[PDB]
Amino acid sequence: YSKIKISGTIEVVTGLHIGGGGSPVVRDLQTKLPIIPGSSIKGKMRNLLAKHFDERVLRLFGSSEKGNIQRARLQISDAFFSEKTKEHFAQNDIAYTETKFENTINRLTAVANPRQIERVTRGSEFDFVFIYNVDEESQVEDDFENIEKAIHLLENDYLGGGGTRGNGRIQFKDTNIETVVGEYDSTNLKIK
Amino acid sequence: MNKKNILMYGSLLHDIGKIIYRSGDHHSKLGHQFLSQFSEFKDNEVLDNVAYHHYKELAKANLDNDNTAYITYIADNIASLFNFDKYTPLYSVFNIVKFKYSSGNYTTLMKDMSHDLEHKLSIKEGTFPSLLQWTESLWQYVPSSTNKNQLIDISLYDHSRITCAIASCIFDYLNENNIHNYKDELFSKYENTKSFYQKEAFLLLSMDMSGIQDFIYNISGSKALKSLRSRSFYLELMLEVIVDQLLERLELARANLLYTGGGHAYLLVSNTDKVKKKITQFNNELKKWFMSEFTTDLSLSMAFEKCSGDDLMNTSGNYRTIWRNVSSKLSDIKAHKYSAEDILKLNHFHSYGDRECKECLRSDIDINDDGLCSICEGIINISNDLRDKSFFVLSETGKLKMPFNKFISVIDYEEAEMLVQNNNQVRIYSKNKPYIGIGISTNLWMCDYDLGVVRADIDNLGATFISGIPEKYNSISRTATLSRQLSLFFKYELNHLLENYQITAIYSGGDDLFLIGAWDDIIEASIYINDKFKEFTLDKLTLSAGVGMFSGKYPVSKMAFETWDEFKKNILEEKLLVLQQGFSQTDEHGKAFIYKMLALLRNNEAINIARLAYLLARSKMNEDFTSKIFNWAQNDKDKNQLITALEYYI
Amino acid sequence: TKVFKLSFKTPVHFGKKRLSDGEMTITADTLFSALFIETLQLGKDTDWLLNDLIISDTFPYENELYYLPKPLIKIDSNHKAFKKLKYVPVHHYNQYLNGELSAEDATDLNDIFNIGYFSLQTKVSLIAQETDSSADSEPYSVGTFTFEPEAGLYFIAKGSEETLDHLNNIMTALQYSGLGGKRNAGYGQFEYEIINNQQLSKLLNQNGKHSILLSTAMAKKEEIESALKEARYILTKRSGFVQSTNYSEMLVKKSDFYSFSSGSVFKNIFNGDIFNVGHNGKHPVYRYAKPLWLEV
Repeated sequence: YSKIKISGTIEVVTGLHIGGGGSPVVRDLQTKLPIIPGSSIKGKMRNLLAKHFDERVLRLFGSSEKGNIQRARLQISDAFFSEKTKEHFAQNDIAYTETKFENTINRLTAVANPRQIERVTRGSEFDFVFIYNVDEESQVEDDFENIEKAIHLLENDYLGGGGTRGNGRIQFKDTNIETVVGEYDSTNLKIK
Repeated sequence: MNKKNILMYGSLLHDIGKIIYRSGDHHSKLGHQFLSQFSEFKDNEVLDNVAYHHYKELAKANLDNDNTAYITYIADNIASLFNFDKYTPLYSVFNIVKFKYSSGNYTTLMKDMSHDLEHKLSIKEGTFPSLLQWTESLWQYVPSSTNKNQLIDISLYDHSRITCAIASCIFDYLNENNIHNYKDELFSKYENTKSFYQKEAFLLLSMDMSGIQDFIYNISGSKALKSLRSRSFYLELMLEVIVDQLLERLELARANLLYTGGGHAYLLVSNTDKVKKKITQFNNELKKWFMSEFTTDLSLSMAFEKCSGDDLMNTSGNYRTIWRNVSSKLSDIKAHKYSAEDILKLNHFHSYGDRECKECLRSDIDINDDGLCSICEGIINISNDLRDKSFFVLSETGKLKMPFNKFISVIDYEEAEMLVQNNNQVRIYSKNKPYIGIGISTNLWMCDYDLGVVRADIDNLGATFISGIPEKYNSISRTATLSRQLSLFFKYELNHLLENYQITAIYSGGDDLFLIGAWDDIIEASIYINDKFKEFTLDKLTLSAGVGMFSGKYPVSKMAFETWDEFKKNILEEKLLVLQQGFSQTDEHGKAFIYKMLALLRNNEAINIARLAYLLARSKMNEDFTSKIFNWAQNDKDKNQLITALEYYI
Repeated sequence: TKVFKLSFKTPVHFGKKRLSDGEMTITADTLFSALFIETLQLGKDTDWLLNDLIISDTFPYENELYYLPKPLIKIDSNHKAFKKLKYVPVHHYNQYLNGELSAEDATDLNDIFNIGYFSLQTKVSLIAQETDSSADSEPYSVGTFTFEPEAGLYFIAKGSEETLDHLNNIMTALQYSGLGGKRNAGYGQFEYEIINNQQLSKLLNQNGKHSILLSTAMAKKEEIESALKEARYILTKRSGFVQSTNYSEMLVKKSDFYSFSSGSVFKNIFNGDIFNVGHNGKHPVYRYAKPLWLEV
């Protein structure tokens, strides 16, 4: 029984908005640096990978509410600013959050009522960790094919709110897959 | 009449003649003459009791070696050069830790009490609580002793109540301990008299609700407001019914109750073997009940301690020693709560159970429709019935389940009457309403008035209850009156003070203040309450309070576990006002401009100070407003206060 | 007899009654349950680590200060400053047991006790008919705790050397699983380090007349009568559901169990037992009740 670790970093290509406060964005109540929750990653990934088609959705994330019980096989954790993004923004003196002013146009009236929505800065990097509990040897290839297709979809989609309006596009870089428990080889599994 | 009832009805009127003399248009002999015209109180031994409450009078009354008045003498002595000024103004005890005199007032009170005494008062075995209530209604601010040389802080109601209490305790102690010629037991010689003060004839008893917090704050459902006002009230009424039922057992009067509130109750009872045996049995039955429904959420512990009457007269400050000792015994008999067979029974019941009430976070209780148990639904019923109806009835059927196989339902005053002539074994508990005079009229005090949440604790209350006024005012009487004053403050004054505010009162009393409502309103009411309290405590006692902003539809069980001159004068009055005027005069300063101000301010840097200068320059405020803002921004204390004030603006 | 130190770096939900509840420390019940579940997932043998291992509850730490719970001992003097206090660090523990702690010292110790803060994070659930048609979202709340960069929790375990080697292997397995509630949603991973602190060892290896119960225990049937002779204790209804026992999770729920808290004081020692809370199931479900005694 082995535990596979999928680690990497994600870049904010266009501004990001999770906004649990709202319209603030989620942060840590002491460090005052924004975070991207694991619940967001998991929810959007599940919605995409399911809409792509089921039993596989049950297998990767686990539902256990339909008269049969399946334990989650993929664990997703939060992400945080890397040291690299922090140091770069400090040296070049860049704030960590941008605030976009927005506006709405009424019809038959054409009066504008403005908005104020906070957004994570472009170029910021988040470091993430996933875990894959391989409970069946003969299915790791299939499950990483599924997670590959899911990450491929998320590459071409958005996280958080207002993505149709132009924000949330992310990128995935520097993914490494290592086996941290047990004696299962993982030098052939692949994620972009 | 039962001789105990004779002690009661006589004692509570021993110093009645004072109001009559002080009247002038109208002491022992005078009171004797006054009571002597009325058919109901035409009992004669009560007349003897009243007419002979002092040493000189008793010297020649030639009364029997057993005549109730002697107990009255010792009781008044225990509860307590002599030029009484009829106009002496009563003083508030809170200073040492005056109220609103003239002659005609007393005449008016004479009229009023004759009116009530012809038309409201009547003599039967069970009307003593009613007599006590009318005394409470009429006398709470008529000074008891008006000695020019004493620190006058006792109302005559307090003096009478404690005298009646002590008289009851003495009577039981003497009747039980095989003494009958009380004239010779007590009065004969001062040395023998002094011994009687020294004999431990009194027991002080304590109570404590164990699991207040986790029972009141386990709510997650959509009726958060409706349940909380009702759950708190159910727990309160549980405490009240426990104490009343105990008093009924010990055959004692409602006077012996000295304090109720929160979870504590103090009772002064007799120091006999009979009383102690009953107390043990009643503790057994209560604990068995409370296990039979809750098993951890609520439990009651009682403890008692022998005390000698000499200690009640503040002889050696020993009142403080004995009071602390009983407190320690309570806090150390809440340790060993469950016997061996009990804990076995708790663990070996494999029972078919359903799951946790959505409203009431509890699994053990047995749910039903809408995922709610019967108890939670009864709580919801009483919640619905609270707002429109005021009287609360203890009966065999009811709606909610009370301790000793009783139940509560809700009625109206006409319905209460209809139950009264029905002669059902009832008690009426009211919504802060006197002038009831209906059956067992028991004006129980509870502040029923109807996001922001506010919690407050009296900082100096442990000492005040315990240390009190040092070395000279530490009787039972004076701590009792202090207790009554704090209780009445938190159980009437909140109701009145909260009127102009959009707030509903959840759980208030003792030293806990729990109010919830709109954000702005909570702040304004909190300031008003702090000031009005500092008025009533003459700036002797301080309050610490916390207010937080909580979003709607949060589980109120979770918001509760989260939760002066400086804030009023400096933040609210000056900075907030100038800021509000500034934004009112100049439009277009929406949340965007204010939030850029925040963005500059929270990062405490000088380059940000220059940037803020640029921003204020680009605004169109008057030079005074901009200048004041910038000068405040240069200073740390001022800038924090400015941040708080403008945050309040939004 | 080694002790384990836990660092988290991700906020953790630990739970008492509802998902919006937040708790800082957890008991040997949840810990032993986690070790059992990871042993079974590994497919290792369970007998060795069932009836030989003794685990203490979790207890927080700060930068270089370690903490143990307040003994419910009868101190004879305020009765206020001590009530607001929960934990007493290892430096001053013998001082507390012998009355060498003063009210101003109590205020100071309470003042220094900033070892984490609480929070409620909001979330929404759009699996509902928002997929299908006009239908409201159903926001829910979770309760979390976050530690400052030098805080965490620590264990105390004892047993044979072989048992501790197995415990090390299982802990290595567990550090990449969670130890809390919403593990799969991104809460509660940790890295652990084994350090030998001289002072805590000294405290654990005394000899006295009283005993301070550091875990949650319940005496067996035939010892409780003599166990409760002179004691000061708090009972806690410990409940919860079970993982993979029968068809419906909602229809499976452990029978409630009461055990003494993690600060009780006793005269006569009792050994505990791993008690079943099982019924209507396909496999036994274990709850832990075995004391770790501190003898002074």
